Amino acid sequence: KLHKEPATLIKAIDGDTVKLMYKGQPMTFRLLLVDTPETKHPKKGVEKYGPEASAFTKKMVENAKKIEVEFDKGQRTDKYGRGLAYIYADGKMVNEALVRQGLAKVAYAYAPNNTHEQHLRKSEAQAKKEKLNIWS
Repeated sequence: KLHKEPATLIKAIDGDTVKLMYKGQPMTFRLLLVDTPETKHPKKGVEKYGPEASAFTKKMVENAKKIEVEFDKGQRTDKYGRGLAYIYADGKMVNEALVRQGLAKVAYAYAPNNTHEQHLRKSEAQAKKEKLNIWS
């Protein structure tokens, strides 16, 4: 079973990346299962809807009174040392909120880190049907 743990916002970095205080140590978190247009993309820099996605994530975590991180079942850090998790702001999953708004696509999932994949894909299908942002 997945478990939610408390954390404290330090700084929102990009639409798919936020730095948090987790267990007394500052750490960069990469949002599991979602790909957002980037503003700090290593090859393109700023893509379309990139500023929109970053703003959405930033506002969501900054306005939250309780932030929680939920690791999946596989590895918990990627090769760059970023934690891999589902992030919740006052009980709402940021990863899902971005996909539901058409500000993120569901990324290629790798078991065992794919527990909420079907949930996310369902929100993505709804965002496509509504032709929101990325899907218009």
